[PDB]
Amino acid sequence: GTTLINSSHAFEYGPMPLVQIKFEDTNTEIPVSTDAVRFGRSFKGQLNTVVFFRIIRRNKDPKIFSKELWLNIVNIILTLYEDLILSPDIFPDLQKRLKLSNLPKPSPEISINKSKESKGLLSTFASYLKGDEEPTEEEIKSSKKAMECIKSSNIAASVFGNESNITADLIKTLLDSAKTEKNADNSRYFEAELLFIIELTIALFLFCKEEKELGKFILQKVFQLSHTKGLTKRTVRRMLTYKILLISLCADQTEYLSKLINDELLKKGDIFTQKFFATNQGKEFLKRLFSLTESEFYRGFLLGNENFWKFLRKVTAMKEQSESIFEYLNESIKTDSNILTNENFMWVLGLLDEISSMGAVGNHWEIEYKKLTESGHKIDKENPYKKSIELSLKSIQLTSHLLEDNNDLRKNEIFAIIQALAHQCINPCKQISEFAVVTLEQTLINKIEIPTNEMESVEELIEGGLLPLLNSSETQEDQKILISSILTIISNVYLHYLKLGKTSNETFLKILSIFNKFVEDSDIEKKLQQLILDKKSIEKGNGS
Repeated sequence: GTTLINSSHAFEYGPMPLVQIKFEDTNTEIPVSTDAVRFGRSFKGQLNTVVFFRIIRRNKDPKIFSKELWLNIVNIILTLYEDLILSPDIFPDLQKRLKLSNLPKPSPEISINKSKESKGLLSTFASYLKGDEEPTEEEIKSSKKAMECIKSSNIAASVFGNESNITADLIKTLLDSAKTEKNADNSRYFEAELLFIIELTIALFLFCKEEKELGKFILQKVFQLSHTKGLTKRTVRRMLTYKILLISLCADQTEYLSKLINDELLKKGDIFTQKFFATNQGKEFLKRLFSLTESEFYRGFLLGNENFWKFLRKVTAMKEQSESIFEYLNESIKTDSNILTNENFMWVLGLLDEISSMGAVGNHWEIEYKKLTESGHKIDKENPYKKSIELSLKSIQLTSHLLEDNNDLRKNEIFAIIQALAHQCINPCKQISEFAVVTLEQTLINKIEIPTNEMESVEELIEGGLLPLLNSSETQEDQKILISSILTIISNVYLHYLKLGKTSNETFLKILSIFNKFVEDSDIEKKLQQLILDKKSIEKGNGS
């Protein structure tokens, strides 16, 4: 009897299509629809609605409800939604907890703006103007009364703001009432209603988290509704945020997360574009994913996936997000230090190398830097990529520290760390290169154990470190600085580890062989003679 929900049961079939008038006096919008006008001309319907929602509000029994009653409540709520009466923003707290903002309002049909609020009668006739059908001001009066009656009712608090009506039946019927077809009749509120239903059902699930089966069902429904076609981009974005939230709330849904990562994040494209991950919302999405890296259940899968790390490499190439990725990585390494599993090393080291390779923009600034310094002039705003340069330095420091706190390496990761430090040592940036050589020297002299069963021969250390780098010196003029740094590090490491006694003169023999490989140009030869004098000095010193 609420004259809003009905069933399929004059000479013109015209159902009076929906039109909206927004006026100009203040900011007040009035929808005019067939359901709206029928509600405006039915006092009995107004009484029925107010009493029905009062009864729903007071009813302190979840079990005494029926399935048909739940369906009727949902249908009334949805009908008020589609008539532009019920405010779509039902749960502002959930939107603020995430970083979404003001669910897409169900758009009206063909709309007419009424600048003047007054009566009609003999006016605006025989002088062009007009033309639209438009409400006859009685429909306008009725629609105003309809909005007033609905606001006098407290639908939002009556149904959801009860804390006892929110049981599995409500979420189930809300999901089952969703629409999966874009009919021409309901084209104006398809995506909006999808988002509204998803958000409201997720909020109601938040109110009752200790229902595992309901969680699985709601996740399945959300995924099925998301994989549909003909959805605008913003709908896909919001549903992505909702999907990651639901995955976080549940306990063991590894397959769904795999589907999310692979299908949505890696393959979509042109949707998860550059700007999407910098909109205050992509940051929330990424923070949710990284927090999901720390959980009782979603740990082992998120470690050994290689598609998670492929996506991490994709998002760490983005200029703005690099600092956030580095902060997450650094916190994970410092706090528990268990993110580095037995097989995770190459991926995380790749992420570190990517965040340390900002020497591109470093030398981009350095171009004009050297252009103005080679002249007798002055530059004040220095290192426009100062954030990027400091990030690269912190990444190299993170690698240096990463060579520690494990103590059970396989020497493959040792070679990898040394190679990564060298590869950054090739970098154009002067500060980056200097930090790389300094930290590589420090790590080599006081961070790798010499007489360990893992690696008990410094020859292999040198030959998996500097030797592989110098074997690829085919960069023409760029080889001179790289070789000078390589040999300088070699000499320093050789001296430092000789000063601590030790044995295996094959170390000396191999270093001599490397020097012979670079014996040309005689500058390396004089360096060899100098370190030979240093060798004699160390001989005397260790003797006495």
